[PDB]
Amino acid sequence: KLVRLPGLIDVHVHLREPGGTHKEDFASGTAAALAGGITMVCAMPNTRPPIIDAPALALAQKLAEAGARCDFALFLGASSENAGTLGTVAGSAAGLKLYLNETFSELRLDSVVQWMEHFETWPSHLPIVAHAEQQTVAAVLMVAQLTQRSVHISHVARKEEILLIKAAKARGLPVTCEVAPHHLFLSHDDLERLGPGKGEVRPELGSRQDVEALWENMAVIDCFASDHAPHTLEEKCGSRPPPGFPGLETMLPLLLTAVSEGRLSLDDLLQRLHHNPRRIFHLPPQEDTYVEVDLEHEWTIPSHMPFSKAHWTPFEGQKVKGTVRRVVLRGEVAYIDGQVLVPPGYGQDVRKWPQGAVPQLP
Amino acid sequence: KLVRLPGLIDVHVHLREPGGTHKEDFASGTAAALAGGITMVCAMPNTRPPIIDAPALALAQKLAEAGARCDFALFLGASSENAGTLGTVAGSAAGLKLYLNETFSELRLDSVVQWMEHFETWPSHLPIVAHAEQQTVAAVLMVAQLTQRSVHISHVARKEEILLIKAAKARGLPVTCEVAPHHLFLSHDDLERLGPGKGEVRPELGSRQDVEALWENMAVIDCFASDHAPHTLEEKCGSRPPPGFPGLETMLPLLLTAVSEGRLSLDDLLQRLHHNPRRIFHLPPQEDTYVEVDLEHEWTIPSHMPFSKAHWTPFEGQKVKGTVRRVVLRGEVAYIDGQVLVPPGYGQDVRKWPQGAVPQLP
Ligand SMILES: [Zn+2]
Ligand SMILES: [Zn+2]
Ligand SMILES: [Zn+2]
Ligand SMILES: [Zn+2]
Ligand SMILES: [Zn+2]
Ligand SMILES: [Zn+2]
Repeated sequence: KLVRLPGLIDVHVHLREPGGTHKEDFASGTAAALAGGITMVCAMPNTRPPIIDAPALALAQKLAEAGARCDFALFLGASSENAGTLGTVAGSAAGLKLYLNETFSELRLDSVVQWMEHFETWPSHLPIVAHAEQQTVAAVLMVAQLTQRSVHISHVARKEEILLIKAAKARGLPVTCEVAPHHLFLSHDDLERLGPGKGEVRPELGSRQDVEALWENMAVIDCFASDHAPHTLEEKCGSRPPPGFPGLETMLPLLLTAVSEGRLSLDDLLQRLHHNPRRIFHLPPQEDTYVEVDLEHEWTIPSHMPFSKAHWTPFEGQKVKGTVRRVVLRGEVAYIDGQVLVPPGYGQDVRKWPQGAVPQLP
Repeated sequence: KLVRLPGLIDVHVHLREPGGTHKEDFASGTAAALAGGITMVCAMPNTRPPIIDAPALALAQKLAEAGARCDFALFLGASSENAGTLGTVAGSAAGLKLYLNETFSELRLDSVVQWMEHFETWPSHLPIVAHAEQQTVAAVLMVAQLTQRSVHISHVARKEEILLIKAAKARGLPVTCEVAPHHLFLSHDDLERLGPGKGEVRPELGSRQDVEALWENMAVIDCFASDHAPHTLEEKCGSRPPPGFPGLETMLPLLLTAVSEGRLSLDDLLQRLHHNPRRIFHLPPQEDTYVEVDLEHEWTIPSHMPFSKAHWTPFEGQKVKGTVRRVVLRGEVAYIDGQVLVPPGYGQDVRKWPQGAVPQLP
């Protein structure tokens, strides 16, 4: 007996095209998404070149329209030079992303005043997402309050962070957040196995106490999202390993395992991978779209999943219960039992759908 | 013709007793204060042992009562273990100090949740001061808002910081701040002369643009305070130089020079070294207390000032106009032309004066 789920949404993926296509591209990353039961993804802007101006966005849109196998929206990225310049293209993006901790030169903001400038100039009705760790979460919350608008905090990883967000919500502040599977299912205890290279991720893996705090505060978590951040094994195992884990193909099986163990309900899962992503990012429904999963199938995660070009996984050896059997996307079979059956280019930019525009006052 | 000023107050000094008395002690540091026209000081808690519990405060109070030549109040310091434990002694302190960036093990807070715990437990009517740089200013402002109370930000040093505080004040938030003389009168341009050891200070010296921003935003600055942070030349010039500059003896002459040049008025100076310190920290008046200064005397700052045991100064070679001629403290001549004339122990704990208790609801 299969369970039918709606089309799941991952609001935080790095698909590496343009500029890092040995790590992943739109075609491989969206194949990974479909195999993980994900029918819509929001792609981050830290590509090469990064998506920080209209021409880069235009290029990315065409690459995605030509390569994506599932539907998508593309983020713009905040830079030290582009505040006040994105107004005409802002509505065509998933939202604006601010990289407030480590990142490359082009996306680095050197002052909180630059954060404020973005919050002041980006259209008030459109999403803003921050990569913000530890005290940076409090700092960007302050900027959001000074500018009287909302903010979404990516990949909350620590007890410190989830409790701060909990306190902000208790004061009625408009903040939402997401948690990634590696911060629910891996911890410091796994660093021995992973090693210092493969184990490199930002936010870093937390303590057992951090992991337990995220589970205990599930009510505070609005979304799950993978932070799919593919890098090859050569890169992860080399002299200056980049941070990040691939995660599209493993996210749903890990979470289904947790549902089977009664750690959260099926509804808790669907709020966090479907309804809340829709409502926070104003993402449209997908007609005739659904995912069929088998909740009884027990398997062990292998050394690499079939589709991501990362060709490794930090969850290797974990036992899971739950697997994606079939995905239907807009009336076409997109995935069955290990085979992707829609071509590159089948996917569409949801921000171009009439129902995918974010409502605003005239 | 001498100008009579009221007794000036420095709300931010490190007097190093107990535990660092080769760098300074109460007797030498308060001699330096008097020579700088300062009749009341608030001493920071990062001594050895640090002032983080009632017994350490009791010791510090007696050392100060025995050694101080001017009047004083003593800060308590926040630790990872003392939130909720300081209620009985809190009112006897200048306030509570939080070290939110670099500091030693005992005063290190590892989580914003610990900041929140202090803001929640420290009596709401008593001062809280934070060492907070760059985004940490925004973060502690957020904590202050979540807990619905005020905060005072020490030594603002950057354009980024003063503009953030300016924005917070424009939203009506209860925040005050201070600036130290080295951030008004020194910059990156001086690092060549000072070298990497002597030049070490936290917050670090700013760019010319940082300095210009602080002057342009003088209206946002509530207090001046020295952050007198004495270390010996051997320490500053050695392999792991501690951050900090001595500043009690040079602060007023530097600022009087600026008054003479019309960079700020005498009133602007007295608001920031007398009236605002009084009102932010609820410090009592000092009867029959005043400072006589000569505004016409031109001199060059030497390689060390007479009183601080630091025995060096980063302002060496700067030309100033303005000098302290006489100080009278509670009806006794305390300083004349280079000679301190009150003994160690003349100074008193102002929090023990009836007028020095902070008013509170019953
Ligand atoms: Zn991130
Ligand atoms: Zn990311
Ligand atoms: Zn539903
Ligand atoms: Zn400080
Ligand atoms: Zn200090
Ligand atoms: Zn006055």
